[PDB]
Amino acid sequence: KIEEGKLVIWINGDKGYNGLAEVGKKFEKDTGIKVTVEHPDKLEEKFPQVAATGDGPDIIFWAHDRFGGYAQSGLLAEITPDKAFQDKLYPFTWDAVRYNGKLIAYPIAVEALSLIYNKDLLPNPPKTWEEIPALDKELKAKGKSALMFNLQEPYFTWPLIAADGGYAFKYAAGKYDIKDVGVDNAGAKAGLTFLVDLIKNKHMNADTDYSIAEAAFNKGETAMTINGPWAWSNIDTSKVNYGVTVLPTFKGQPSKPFVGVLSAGINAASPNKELAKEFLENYLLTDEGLEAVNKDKPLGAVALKSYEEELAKDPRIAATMENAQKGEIMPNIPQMSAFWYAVRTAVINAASGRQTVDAALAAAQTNAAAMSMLPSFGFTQEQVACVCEVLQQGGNLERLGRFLWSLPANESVLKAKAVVAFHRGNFRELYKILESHQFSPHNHPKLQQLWLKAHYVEAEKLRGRPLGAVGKYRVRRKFPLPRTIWDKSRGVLREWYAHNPYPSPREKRELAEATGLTTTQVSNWFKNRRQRDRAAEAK
Amino acid sequence: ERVFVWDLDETIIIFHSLLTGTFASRYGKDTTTSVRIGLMMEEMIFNLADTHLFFNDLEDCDQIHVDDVSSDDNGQDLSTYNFSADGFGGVDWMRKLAFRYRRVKEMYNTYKNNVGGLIGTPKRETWLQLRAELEALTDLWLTHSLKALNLINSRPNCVNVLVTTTQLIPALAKVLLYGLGSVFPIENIYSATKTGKESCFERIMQRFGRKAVYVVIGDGVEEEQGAKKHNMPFWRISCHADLEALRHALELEYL
Ligand SMILES: OC[C@H]1O[C@H](O[C@H]2[C@H](O)[C@@H](O)[C@@H](O)O[C@@H]2CO)[C@H](O)[C@@H](O)[C@@H]1O
Ligand SMILES: [Mg+2]
Repeated sequence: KIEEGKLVIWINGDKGYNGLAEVGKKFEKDTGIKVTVEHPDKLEEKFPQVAATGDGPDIIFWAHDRFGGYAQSGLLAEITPDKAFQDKLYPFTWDAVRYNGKLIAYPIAVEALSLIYNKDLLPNPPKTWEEIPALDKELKAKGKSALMFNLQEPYFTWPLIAADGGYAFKYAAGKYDIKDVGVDNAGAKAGLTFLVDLIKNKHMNADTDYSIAEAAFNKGETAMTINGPWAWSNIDTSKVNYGVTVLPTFKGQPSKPFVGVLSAGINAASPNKELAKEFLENYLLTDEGLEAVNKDKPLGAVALKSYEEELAKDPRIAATMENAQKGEIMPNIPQMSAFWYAVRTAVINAASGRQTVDAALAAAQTNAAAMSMLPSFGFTQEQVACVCEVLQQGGNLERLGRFLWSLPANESVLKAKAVVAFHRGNFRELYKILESHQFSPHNHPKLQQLWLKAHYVEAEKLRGRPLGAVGKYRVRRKFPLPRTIWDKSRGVLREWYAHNPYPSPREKRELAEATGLTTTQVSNWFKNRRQRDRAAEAK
Repeated sequence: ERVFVWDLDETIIIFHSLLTGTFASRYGKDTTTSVRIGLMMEEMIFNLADTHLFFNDLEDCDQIHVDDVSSDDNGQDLSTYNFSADGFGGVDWMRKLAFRYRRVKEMYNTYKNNVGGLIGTPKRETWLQLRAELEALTDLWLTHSLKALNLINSRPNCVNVLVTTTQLIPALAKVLLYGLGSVFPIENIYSATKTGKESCFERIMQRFGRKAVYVVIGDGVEEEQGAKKHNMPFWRISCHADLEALRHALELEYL
């Protein structure tokens, strides 16, 4: 349960959580209410999982697009700002957090991706995507590359996919039509094809993620990157002579980033709803509150009019709003989760060469539409377990992933999540799953293989060359099977141990006789077996 | 690829629980109406079995599966064979046993979609009326199980098999009278009466191979233990709601 008389706040790890904790300290001094800020992984998915049980943070921060889903799940308290307070934030930011006429969160700041460029390498940045292959050639001559940006999160690739006509859900008659998905049209294909060709023609690598892109730009290895305002303070530290500017056009049309409004919701299960309101309205959403967070990691174009008047003078903020204006404010509807799931899969598959652009996007269209239309019918745990086992045995791992996604608010599920994580190459999440729960002996062999295969994949990539027998031997030694998935004479011993885990000296002699072992061996086996059973209880 | 291993009574059909009173109590229905429907269906089952499926002959020598009888059966046409006059473990005896099961197979195939034709008028009319009262009493149980079976039937790499504790011959009569003849080929029906379900599950796995996925569906502990033993996923039908949930999973292709 959430502790009454305290505030727990969750915000993403790329945001200014240290600055937010500073606002918390001032709040605590005034009120006696300690504030704790956390930035857990996969926050957007963890919140509904833990808030559901009445647990989790008092206050949740994410872009507004996740919030309709949260509200529909009954996870959010309605927020009650008065006219005076509402007047202090821009109307379009309130719009982003309005859901069926109700305000379901406080808007904090407008986030839009921009082109970030090295002015030393590139005083005149490219106006078009089309001119980027040629520019990369020119820079490769000098030991540099033209562009690196996160290719793992579809947030970063969507501006290009949307440029020539891709869209999530069609807006018509005052609402988003969840039956009209636009991920499969000519425009979307053209955009993703251009991206994939960049990769085919060696201008980008399909494995580039956030960290790799950030490191390269901040070290002056690449002339350009694509990122949001939160990224700017690390670039400041790097002393790179950077500019922030309009995204390149594609086929003569602007890149269209999906624009986020960082928002703060109150957990409906929180016993501290009035303290949360006081924190958000009277400490955070003030010139001094936002400045403290902004100084840590820039927020973007803040919702608070008084402070935005000052930030808007910054060319980096000017460029942010220009990109935002050419892009589109994300919908906040519950179906946005299905959209992002489907598109994430497609970009990864197309970029890696696993599927053609056409096939990847065709499947994304079908999946997004189908997932957005799923009935709310709930299955029992036993039924969920049965489905999980059937889909695994059938090798239907894509279906299994979508089924797991559908689960609302057991061992079979955890095993399924591990298999899917492995399937996706999410090895960190896989290891977390394998290590965090005790599994049944009959599930050990399969789970052991996942642990081993993943570690081999990771090792072989670090090696740049095929892992041979000795290499695999070394990996095994360096990363032993965790005890969560790893332990004829044994037969006699196990049956006996179930009756009595503490044999007497005479009973040990009888057992040594029956198993062909020595009493010393019998003793050791029993001690070990008791230690292991104990380790397994602790889980 | 996907083999669905069904139980019959209180899974696909409501029958035995009409006779015992447990359906009426568990579903809040009139006990009198319930037992009357059950008794009438029981009579139709035995009547069909005796009149058309040689049940008087076969009662104490029934089989696990229609193709089980080893004999010198030459495949001769039996359309003019006089079963009443043939004097039915020797060679002759086994051949006459085999003849009956081959004939039972022919009848099943001929009448699976024409049960009304098999039993004739006026039994047909009584049967249809009884089937309508059954649906009303059971809130469309059979209607729902048929939907699940037909959904599975319509899918490329899926198969329905039936494992029942009812003896083969009366099980065939039940299957016919409950409209299940077109969903289940007679070769997909196994009677566990003498042998237990475990043994039947093993025949099924031997038949469809070690690559198939076997999904076991039933209300009973026997099929559940059989499933566990062979690592076959199990979907319990403990009540009507579990059947509706099964239908939802099938529709979404979770199964
Ligand atoms: O990649 C899909 C992802 O995009 C957005 O997430 C952004 C987030 O809004 C930004 O604040 C920043 O932290 O980067 C994230 C991408 O890594 C959507 O908000 C999110 O729901 C969606 O899954
Ligand atoms: Mg049963």
